[PDB]
Amino acid sequence: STGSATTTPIDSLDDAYITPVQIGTPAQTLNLDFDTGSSDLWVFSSETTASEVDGQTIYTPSKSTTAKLLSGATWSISYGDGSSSSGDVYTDTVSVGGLTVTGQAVESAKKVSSSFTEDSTIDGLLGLAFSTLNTVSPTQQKTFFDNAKASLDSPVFTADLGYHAPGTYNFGFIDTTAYTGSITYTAVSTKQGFWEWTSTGYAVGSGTFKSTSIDGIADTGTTLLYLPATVVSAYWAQVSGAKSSSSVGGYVFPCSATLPSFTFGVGSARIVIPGDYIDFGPISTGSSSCFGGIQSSAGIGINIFGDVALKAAFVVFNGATTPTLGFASK
Amino acid sequence: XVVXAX
Repeated sequence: STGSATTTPIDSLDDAYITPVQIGTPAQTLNLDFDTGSSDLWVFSSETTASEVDGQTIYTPSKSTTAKLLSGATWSISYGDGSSSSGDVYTDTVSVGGLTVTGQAVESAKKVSSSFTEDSTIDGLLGLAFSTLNTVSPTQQKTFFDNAKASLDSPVFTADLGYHAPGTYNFGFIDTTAYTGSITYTAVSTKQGFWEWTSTGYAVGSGTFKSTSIDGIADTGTTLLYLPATVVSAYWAQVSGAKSSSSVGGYVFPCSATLPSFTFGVGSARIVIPGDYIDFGPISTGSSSCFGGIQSSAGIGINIFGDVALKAAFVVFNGATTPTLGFASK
Repeated sequence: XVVXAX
């Protein structure tokens, strides 16, 4: 089997991407944030505290003939930006782009933090990290990908995110028309539950490539590219007027600037992020200070190849017995 | 930005 679903930016900045997912019988379609940096499929639901729902589409398990309470199971998750959610658990039939898993754990939110309430476009998350990160207790649950894997033609999914444009998540096959050149595969450590890999270096604009190992995670659920302070300083030093602002929370630059590209290494190959992908627009409405798409990982504890990096590439999440990551230009 | 399970 295979599946193929279109993923769409939630706003004009590509702050996140939503993909329609069918849950239950008859189908209830929710727009979920596919997140290779977490392992819980959770949804706004008929159980979410009413004051914490503001325009989201909700899953109502009582209207699904295939929903079953996962008795006694609860979940609770905290994210890197300080947001969080928690609740109870059902199992139900879940379909993504034509690919169906029966008995998938669907984590129903009873509580969500303010940032989730305030984003009416995201109805929940679909976790695609390793199932060892799943927060369901007392019986840990598997991701949609792990449950689908044995049925897939090939044990893979791919992320082809667009820049201010739709893109595609495919399950079970590699669309050879979706990328240029060849796919460069690189080793993955699963020890922290993430798609954790090591980039081979970077270049700023037309500068000479610096060979240096940069461990990080491939995270479709993170907006920006978070890298060591040395790398990020070298990038922003090339932009007139750029500076790090503690009041804003990162590097800002004059909105009048044209940004240099940023290249990252994957083995001996190179992925080029165009400068425009690094522009996240005014820090506040009408400001002439713009927020940068490359930021320091210093506050985080881990480097994150988020959407800014991933949307420049066709990315293969290879869930074979030894997992690997593939990157191709596109 | 958002940063998804730290």
